[PDB]
Amino acid sequence: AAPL
Amino acid sequence: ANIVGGIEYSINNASLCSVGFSVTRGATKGFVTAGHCGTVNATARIGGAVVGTFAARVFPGNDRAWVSLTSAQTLLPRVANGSSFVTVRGSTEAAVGAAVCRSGRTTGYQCGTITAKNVTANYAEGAVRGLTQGNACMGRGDSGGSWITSAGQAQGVASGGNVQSNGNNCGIPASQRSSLFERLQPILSQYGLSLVTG
Repeated sequence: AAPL
Repeated sequence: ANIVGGIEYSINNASLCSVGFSVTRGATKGFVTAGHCGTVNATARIGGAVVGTFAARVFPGNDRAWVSLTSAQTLLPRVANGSSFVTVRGSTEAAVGAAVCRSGRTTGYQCGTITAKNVTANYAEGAVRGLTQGNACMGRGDSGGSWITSAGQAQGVASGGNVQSNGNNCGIPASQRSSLFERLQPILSQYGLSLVTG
């Protein structure tokens, strides 16, 4: 998960 | 500018994010978006024109913000869907299994279902807790955009997900996507905002  | 859920805006002439929902704070007009999109006082532009600045944000921990706009902006109770619009009718929170769509400047309007609530995303900056997970796909640039039901119940703003090498999670099966959004309810009460509806 990464911002977007 | 006409403020509609899903459209692109830039922050300090660098980053791009998507508009979440038009709101008001007393006579102040604004929009809610993702907190990681800007810092307090960062400048937001739409179509190269300054429309307002970040008034507050929380990120990481949470992922929310609101931009206070100039009086010249036009707030609309709508979310972009291609060339058409979804009318915002309120903010009843949908349950796990409900269908939901999201709109943003990179992948446009995508739909799927809510798969889980209270998820923690471990971003490089720090954990973000309490996110709701859907399997509608999303890409880099969609953050801050609207998550809403076809019935017009606004659910929250896009935070992040399992981005692949092409910048989105649209080329992997729904079953494998993790697209997270920040619930709108706590953002409205935290800043005393009211949603614009139609």
